[PDB]
Amino acid sequence: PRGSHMGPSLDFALSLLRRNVRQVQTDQGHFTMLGVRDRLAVLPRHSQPGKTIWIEHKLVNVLDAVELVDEQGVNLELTLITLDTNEKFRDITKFIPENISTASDATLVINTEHMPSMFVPVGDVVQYGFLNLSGKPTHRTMMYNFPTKAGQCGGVVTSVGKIIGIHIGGNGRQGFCAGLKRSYFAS
Repeated sequence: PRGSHMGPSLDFALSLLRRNVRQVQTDQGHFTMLGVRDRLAVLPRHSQPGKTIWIEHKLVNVLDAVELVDEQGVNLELTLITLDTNEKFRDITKFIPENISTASDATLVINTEHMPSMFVPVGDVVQYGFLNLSGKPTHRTMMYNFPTKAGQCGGVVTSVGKIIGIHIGGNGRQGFCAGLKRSYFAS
């Protein structure tokens, strides 16, 4: 979908890439990191950041690490890091939806040393989970068509101006991401 209707979405993604999406490496391997605001960034949990991670080849100290849980105490599989540099990240929290959102023409932004500035269109992003009695989804990962093979863990799922989730895995036919909501970063 290189077509005109994709204009604004692609723009937002290109922008987000530049200002906020960074290449990273931990003892665990190469990951795609998203900076949220100030010294805040998110990684996939299974990247298990140490006291020091590599950011675009500059080595940086990690002052605070905190795995995240939704309001129900479930594990979201996202680690939220606090970095030791003067540089501040453009705050993009304003593009994270009020509450977890599906999408119709989403694209996945991947940015690791081994796979730089890669945009992958993933089409429909869906919610796949259970229903707490009466309704409303508890236990929730988003998922989309993604026939590849584990990695690149870290991706950013974007639609039209919305930061929608963080890619945290796949199964060779589908990919799953931790749905994001503004609340998770209120501090």
